[PDB]
Amino acid sequence: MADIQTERAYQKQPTIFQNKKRVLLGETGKEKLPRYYKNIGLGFKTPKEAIEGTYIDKKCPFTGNVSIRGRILSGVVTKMKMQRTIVIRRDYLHYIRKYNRFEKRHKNMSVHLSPCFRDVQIGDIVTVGECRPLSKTVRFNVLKVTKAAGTKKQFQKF
Amino acid sequence: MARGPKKHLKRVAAPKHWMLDKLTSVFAPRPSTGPHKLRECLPLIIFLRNKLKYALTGDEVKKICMQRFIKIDGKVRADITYPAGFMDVISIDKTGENFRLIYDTKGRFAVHRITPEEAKYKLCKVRKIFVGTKGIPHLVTHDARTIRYPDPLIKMNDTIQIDLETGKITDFIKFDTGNLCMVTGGANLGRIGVITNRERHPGSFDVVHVKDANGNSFATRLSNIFVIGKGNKPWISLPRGKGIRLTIAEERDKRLAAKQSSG
Amino acid sequence: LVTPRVLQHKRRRIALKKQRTKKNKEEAAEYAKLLAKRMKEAKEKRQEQIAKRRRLSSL
Amino acid sequence: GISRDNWHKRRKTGGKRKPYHKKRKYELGRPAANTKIGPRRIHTVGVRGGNKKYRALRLDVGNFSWGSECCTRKTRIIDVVYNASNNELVRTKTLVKNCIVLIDSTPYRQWYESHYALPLGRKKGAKLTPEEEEILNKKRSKKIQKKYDERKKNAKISSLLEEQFQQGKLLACIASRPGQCGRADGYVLEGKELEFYLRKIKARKG
RNA sequence: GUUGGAUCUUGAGGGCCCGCCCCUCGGCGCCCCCUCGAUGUGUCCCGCGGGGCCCGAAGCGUUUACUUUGAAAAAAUUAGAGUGUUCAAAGCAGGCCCGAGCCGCCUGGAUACCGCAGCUAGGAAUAAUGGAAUAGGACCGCGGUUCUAUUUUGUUGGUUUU
RNA sequence: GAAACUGCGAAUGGCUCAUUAAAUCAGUUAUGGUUCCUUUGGUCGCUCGCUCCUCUCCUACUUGGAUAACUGUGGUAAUUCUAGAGCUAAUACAUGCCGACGGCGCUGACUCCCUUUGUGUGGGAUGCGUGCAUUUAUCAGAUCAAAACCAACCCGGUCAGCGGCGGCGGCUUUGGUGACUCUAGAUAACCUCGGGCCGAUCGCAGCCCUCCGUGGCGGCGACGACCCAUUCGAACGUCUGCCCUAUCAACUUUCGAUGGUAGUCGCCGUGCCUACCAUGGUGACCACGGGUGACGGGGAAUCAGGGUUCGAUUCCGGAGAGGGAGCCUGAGAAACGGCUACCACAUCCAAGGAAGGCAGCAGGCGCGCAAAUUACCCACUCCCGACCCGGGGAGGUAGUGACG
Repeated sequence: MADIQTERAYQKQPTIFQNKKRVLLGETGKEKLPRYYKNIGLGFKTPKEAIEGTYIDKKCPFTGNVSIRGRILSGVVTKMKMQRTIVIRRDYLHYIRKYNRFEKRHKNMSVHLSPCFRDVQIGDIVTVGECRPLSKTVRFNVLKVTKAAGTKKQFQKF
Repeated sequence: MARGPKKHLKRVAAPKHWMLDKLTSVFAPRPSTGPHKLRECLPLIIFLRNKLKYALTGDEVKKICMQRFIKIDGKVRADITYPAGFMDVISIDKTGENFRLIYDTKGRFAVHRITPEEAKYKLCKVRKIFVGTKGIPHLVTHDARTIRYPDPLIKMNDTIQIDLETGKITDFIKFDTGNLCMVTGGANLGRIGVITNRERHPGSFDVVHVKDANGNSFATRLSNIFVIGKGNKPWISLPRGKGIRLTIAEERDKRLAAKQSSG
Repeated sequence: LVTPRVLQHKRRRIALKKQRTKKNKEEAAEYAKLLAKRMKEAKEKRQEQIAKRRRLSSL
Repeated sequence: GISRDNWHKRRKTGGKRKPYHKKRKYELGRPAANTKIGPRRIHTVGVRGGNKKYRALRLDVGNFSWGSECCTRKTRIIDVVYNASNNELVRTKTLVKNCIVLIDSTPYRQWYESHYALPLGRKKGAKLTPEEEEILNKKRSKKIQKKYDERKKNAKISSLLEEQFQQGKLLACIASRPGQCGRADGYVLEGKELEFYLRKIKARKG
């Protein structure tokens, strides 16, 4: 995917490095050195995008060094604006016993969106998982972007 | 503030199952640092002078300890508030009496005399089994005893006869279905029973469905299950109050029937 | 000052060290026997498993 | 004193947090090492929770590894040619992690020629004249044949490496914090990465 | 913001109660291995113990809230059990047998409660929720074309398949 | 055995609720993001011999030299003030040793045999690397189903090789977690210098000498040191919950507001801080702003039920010790019965200076409608220490006490 020569510093993945041996020239990779991928478990599989990647993101749990442990939550994408982050609105029920009905409440949470998820848009249902604080607001990372009925474009003829 | 850890613990804030009084004393004994966590411990003092009643002052308790007539786990202690725990054996060398601590299903620490044959060893469940530094393996028991070069087929939740004469592994018992367990802590405190099924859930917290001897079925977390040997093969006897589970009505019938019928 | 107590203490220090070295050797050697004997019964299972995989593949 | 907390600054909402307690010893957040190039001094520092952390003040040697031959040699680091964290760091000659430094060519080349018993090519006229020739001749009388069978496709090494030898210095990247570790250790630049850094060095200048 | 129409299938036993209808397990079976009876690296009763595949069963089909069972769930308090503080506020005690060598016997300090949310699990009514329209989902239904990963022809390399 | 040095406590205890409005805090979760004295359990000879300086590096029957207490002379209006001289200890301080006689790889003077050599089997003195930790780099961390041939070459049945190999087959070798480039292994080094480590310590007693004082060794326990686990914790992270206000409707970054990337820094995550680069983040589901005798919980009072009201106050968590700011010691403190500065307060003064913090226990003043002994004791209950032994306004005990 996206090059790591776009910035001003070249990167590598841990224990993936050039041996160029006796033979002349490279590496000088043809994919910028072997792309290492690994699973994260809990009913998720690494997608094509991780393997295809070479990106400078490392907050991805399929190519990074981040570990996903804790609660797994779901939310709907309320905003996509700038790169590598999205805002999800997480609906929950707050229980009131005192009145004999109870009220919906919500919170918006900024959450990192890896470049291991592309062809994504607003309105998408997304499954996020807990992680160590990546940045000041962002505690979480998108593990899977689901598509899912109730959303349609599923009645087709192409 | 709070500039460091407390070195005191007040009474009426100590764990219930130690069987201390309410407000008639303003300070509880408090366990020392040791191999077990302070919630589940039983300070030596409470056993020595509140259950076996060999002292009526604290001055005496210190003087008792300095005699060094008390070994705990075959080794010679002199600590006034020793942090004994589950299946820790106390050895009085002046009288030849060995007592072990195991829960009643009432939830009170039992005074449970055992023979010196059964006080040779105790069964300790592995907490971690560790590939240590320079590729030497070790097992680590719940009571924080690290034994090097352990048997090379063991796996997690096995029990291990630790010997207290000589240390080290003195065989082992393999973890399998239907093994005897005592379920410790929670609402299932001091109940004994088999297994039946251990349900596995990926990610944190795995529950183990237990069936007790009576035939009451319940689940608890794996953490709350302690393996105490091989199925239908005890290595220490049942304590007082059944040690299985008894109803409040049955318990009342026992309490009134035995009282004013002894002596 | 070196005196007979000091000499005795020096001999205790080396003695304990000597004892500890020989202890490690014995445990390691005994462990090796246990590990090696186990092989014959345990690890020979592997031949059976490799062989049966070919029987299964046939049909 | 110098500070490091999450209970200050602005909220997501645009609000402002109001303090939780008064500054404490744990929050300490000591000023920078500011280690540069010059004669080696390192100091042991007492830090929180016990333990010892090295504070380097001036470094000039590192242990730089040739990652395609799996050998590391201790060499001089004479200057910072490029740093991608800030351009000023290069100009001030402050050593930080990921500084692109210049190390001697000669020990790595000397190791390879001796070890494989055949020279890569000719680095320089001066280099050739007293030895390089010696190595080529061999001290094997006897076991000449053994070297020839053993070493196939040598009398050479990779193009990028050979080019750097000609320069008389090799580009290398600092892979450790020079101020916390007290080590300015790193790996020699090679293949794609070297090409990219040369492009950056050329781009920035002029 | 709140609220919202109608509409989808589950006969025996005993005098209701039970399972059903318009593959990680268990196992009807099929094929494999130590084989279990025809047999003693091994079958044709079978997957029974470990397997694979795959039915009554079951993730089944698309989600839940709800409700239901568990755990996790401070002690004191509090409700409240046991207990004869002379009653009682309270306390967690106590009661016996022996002359005082009985070198003594023995009962206790129950149980209940957890804003929420989360965890586990049974139900599928209720309220939402699910899809195939200029076609799509199921069953190795099959072909021509191309790719890549590793088993294997002892080992390792090349070519060609599967 | 006064003292003094050494080590440890002094961060705990006790007190009060001013401060703070998702902050504190509660419950539920996390550390795979990290630190942890001590206790408890393992870890205690070695440089694996610099191819033994460590047989010469030969101080091992043990190295070096200085302070207290002490002795003497003293200074200061005043200080828990302190100078100088004469000594002089170590489990204080800085060093360094006895030791593998059987460590370990390729380079390699080379040397032996069979196809001359070429090509192949072998084994090698001369060097340098052979404890762990630290820091760097690479490899490793095997892991799934069958065939026909050809090129290299292991064996077995033959021989179109002639088991030197061409024609048929054949055995086919790694620790965990749901999940880490995890654990562990291999290679090549690096250094920490006064500035990683591997005992120059002591108290009790029991031994034996091809033989007489030496050198070797067995038990009990003391203390220190290294590494890992443990225990008491700590600092941050998840989720869900708090009062009133719109005569508070838009808010957040020019002194970062949110995010990407890279680094500095920190016990460690992180705009923590900074470069560069993006233009975000949040609100009618009440944000933002303002108010608050606003500490939080467990809990308390009254209510048929529903509810309403209370919570500084015997227990748990957090917070502060006149206000601010900074720091030292130590595993842990931004500490008032530690320190340093300033500010507000107060004190001594000989006028040069010097010492201080009752929201500790009593007590006093002030305040008010409102609240007690300037008492006695460590015996209980526990805490601390080198320890049964000592010290404790922790805490107990009485006195005051028509809250009730």
